[PDB]
Amino acid sequence: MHRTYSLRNSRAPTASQLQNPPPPPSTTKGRFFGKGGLAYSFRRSAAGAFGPELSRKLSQLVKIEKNVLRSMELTANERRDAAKQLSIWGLENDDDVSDITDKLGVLIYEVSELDDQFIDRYDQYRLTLKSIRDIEGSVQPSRDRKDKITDKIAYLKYKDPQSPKIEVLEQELVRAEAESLVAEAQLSNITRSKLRAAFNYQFDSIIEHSEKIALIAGYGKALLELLDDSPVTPGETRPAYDGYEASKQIIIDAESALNEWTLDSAQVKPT
Amino acid sequence: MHRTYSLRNSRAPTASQLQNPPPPPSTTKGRFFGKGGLAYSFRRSAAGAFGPELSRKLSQLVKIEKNVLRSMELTANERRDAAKQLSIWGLENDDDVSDITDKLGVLIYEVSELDDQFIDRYDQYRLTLKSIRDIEGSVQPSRDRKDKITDKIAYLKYKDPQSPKIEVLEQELVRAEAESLVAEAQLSNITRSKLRAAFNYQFDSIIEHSEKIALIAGYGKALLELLDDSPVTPGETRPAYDGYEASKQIIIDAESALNEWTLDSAQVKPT
Amino acid sequence: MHRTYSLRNSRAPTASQLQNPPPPPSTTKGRFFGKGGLAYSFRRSAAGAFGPELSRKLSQLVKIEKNVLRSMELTANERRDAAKQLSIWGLENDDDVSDITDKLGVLIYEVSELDDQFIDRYDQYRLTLKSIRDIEGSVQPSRDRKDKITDKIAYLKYKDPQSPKIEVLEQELVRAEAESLVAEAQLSNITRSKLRAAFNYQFDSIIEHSEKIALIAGYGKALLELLDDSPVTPGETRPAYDGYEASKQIIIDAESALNEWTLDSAQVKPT
Repeated sequence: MHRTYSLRNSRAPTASQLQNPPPPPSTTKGRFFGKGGLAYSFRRSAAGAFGPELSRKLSQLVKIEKNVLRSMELTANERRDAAKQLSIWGLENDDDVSDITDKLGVLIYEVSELDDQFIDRYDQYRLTLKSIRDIEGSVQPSRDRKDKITDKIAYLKYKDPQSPKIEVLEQELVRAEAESLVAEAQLSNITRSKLRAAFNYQFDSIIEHSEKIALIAGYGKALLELLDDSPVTPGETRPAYDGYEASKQIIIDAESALNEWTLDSAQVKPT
Repeated sequence: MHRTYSLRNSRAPTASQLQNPPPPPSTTKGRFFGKGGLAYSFRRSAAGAFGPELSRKLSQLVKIEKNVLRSMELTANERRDAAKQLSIWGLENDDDVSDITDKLGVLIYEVSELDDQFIDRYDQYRLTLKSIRDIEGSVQPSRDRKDKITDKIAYLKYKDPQSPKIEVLEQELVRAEAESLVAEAQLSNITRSKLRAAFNYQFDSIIEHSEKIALIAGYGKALLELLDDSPVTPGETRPAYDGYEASKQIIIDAESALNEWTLDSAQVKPT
Repeated sequence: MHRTYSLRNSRAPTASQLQNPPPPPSTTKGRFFGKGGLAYSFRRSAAGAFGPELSRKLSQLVKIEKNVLRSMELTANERRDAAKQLSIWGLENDDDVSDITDKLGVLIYEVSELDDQFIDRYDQYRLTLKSIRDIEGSVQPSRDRKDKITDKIAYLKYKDPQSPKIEVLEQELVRAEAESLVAEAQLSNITRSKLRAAFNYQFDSIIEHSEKIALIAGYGKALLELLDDSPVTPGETRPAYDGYEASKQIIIDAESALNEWTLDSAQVKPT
């Protein structure tokens, strides 16, 4: 995190912040709750109350990420609707504005499609986490039985050491202890192997999505040169638009670069 | 778009799709509507019914992108909650799992903060679009007056050419035509100059966010090597964790790279 | 298709569209359904509900193309009626108009006859498709039996592995598997050989019909020069018509060209 040695909510600015000052906080952060939905905030609480004790926090994480997934599909549909609206609105303006808006809407629709693919990959990762949630929830009854049986052993040996079930309960306890030891070993292996794999898949999806949107942004930034900021005096008017071929070539190149992109084609090199 | 010469919904696979087959569609795409909220789908319709005719589609786009912004802040809060839940859940597991989960939660919280910054930039871009929406909505009464006055001229010249207001209405029409010509010129300039600038700012925010999340993904992928997939037999147990310094160095390097990142530091080079 | 990189229903204009702007949409596209008939839209649904599962979409295609054929015979009868009506109406006008209308009606009747011949060829192609529909519908019971028998094998081997019918059912399954393999091979060969042949015959009929109507259109366009656009002042009147021989020669040449036309005589050379 970009925090600092301070007792205030202010954070340490970065190079981008120094070059570009941050905008004021969004006007869409209205004071209702930031909730999004009542079911959104109640599903998590319902999942975190019932079920096995061991599989409680993990179930909460699964439900929270399911809400993440729902909100992401909502924002993907919203963004594709915004692209459609921009494409529709581009008609009323000049030819150059119309073409630029159409290409920008195409790029935003492509971004929405990539978001949907990332949504599918995120659901795959969520199911991978659900598997470990289920196995830990199934493991929990073993240790619950172990503690119940050891409590019974302590109670019987305290109330009457010369009980008829003097050693049968102890032998059952030791075999349950062996079963619980095997269960704990397999739980550790599976949890730690599907955490490092589900999160690896999630990070692969993250980097692929980020690279694709970065390519989209770069190609749109290069396309935006066809639009002109030259202002016209009220009497005058521009000559006819002639940059159709340039826009066509740039969108063809964008599509080709997106198709060619692979895991090894990522230019991001962390240090 | 990655479409193909086909009459089916199937799309042309890319290099990543060929290398990695796509997962099945998400189980969170439940059949209610995909709506998200009733207000979400009614605000747009309300904005697209009233107001000036010219500033109707643009108002719909503004409202749709406001819904985009709300859903994005919702998903940012959801993701930060997921990071907090993962950090909390990391306690119950081994020391290495605890440390890895803590660092992953830190990275996800950083991603959420970057999402919030992108949300602020998106709201700035939305306000930039709102400015052109307002100016076109103010321009529309001029042309509405022009058409009303020309309709009155046609009606008067058809019903009785020798009307007392024979030429005063024509002179008022020509001065209104000059005003409308100036208005159309300034509307074209401002719309086409704030579209190429608001979208340029939006694409700058997009590429910055994408590069930052790509760096986060790469650093997390490099951090995930400290986690081990080696399985332990039920009897045995590992030696104590000793990779604290490696994780500390990798998160310090991630923070330094994020702070150092600037607009010119982007390694994405579109063709 | 002549689509474009756009999010609107507008299509990319062609050279003919640039030279000749497209007319407004037809006034005969009235809002009832575009149905044509209740039986037209219910026959397909009835065919697509019953019958073998494999021979379901193909039966729907056969029924839809039967409706195509019925509507084509309807339009051929309608066009021949239009030609008859034009020939009848030509009497009330001048001699040149009468002769031109008579020859145009002859050409339209010839076009209707060619449409009827194409209708017969289309029905032949539809019967060719019906043959493969029937063979796939007969093949489907084999695989249905195979799945039923393998389901029985799984059920018997799960409920009681030491069943009296331990291996007789397996041997019956393997012989059914051999029969189904032969059936699948022959189905693939026949389907893929009668698709490439029925569609080849259909395309031969298409190109022959198109060339014949193109020759008819060219000959009618050359005949329309006998009609004169010269306007007469109210007092004056033209001399008597004398272009009977020219029209006779042009229709004789049209008939000779239509008779001489063969498959190798087509001047259309695709690239």
